Amino acid sequence: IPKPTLWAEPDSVITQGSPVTLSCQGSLEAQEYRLYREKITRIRPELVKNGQFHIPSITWEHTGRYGCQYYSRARWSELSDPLVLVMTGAYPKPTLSAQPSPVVTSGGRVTLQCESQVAFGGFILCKEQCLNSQPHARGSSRAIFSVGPVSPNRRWSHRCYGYDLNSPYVWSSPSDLLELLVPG
Repeated sequence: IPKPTLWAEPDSVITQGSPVTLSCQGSLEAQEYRLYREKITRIRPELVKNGQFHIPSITWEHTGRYGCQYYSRARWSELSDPLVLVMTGAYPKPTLSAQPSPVVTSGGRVTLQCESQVAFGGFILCKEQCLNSQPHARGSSRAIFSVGPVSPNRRWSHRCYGYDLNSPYVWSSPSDLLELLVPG
């Protein structure tokens, strides 16, 4: 009856040609699990062991939006909330900078800019929680993101990525980390 939960361990953002487990968690009385991917495709039965889909080496093809259901008490459950599985590392890293400065006054805001030598369809900023930038169908070499208000009691560590609009779950190698200083 109750919709299952679908999660990824370590995370749902995975560095490339690497591995991760997708876990569909339903009733203890589940008789069968089915896992689907939209880029629906069905993840082969032999791959899903008790609702667990452990992955060997990720790829353009494994990235995308997953949902799972299980059967119990003569019903298929509803589909789980979608789990978005992203692979990183497919393109050269962009550069991440703070405009005007990564030193930010407590309660203030800053703009972080992601810039690339090769044009990308869009950019992603993640706090180490990711945000994408406006799409450009012809592509752009930079995106900007507003961050804050920043507090002195939290860490503000970000990386950015580029991606192609036709494969949005496949991202560049991450930019170098950028951390903000809130002076105290």
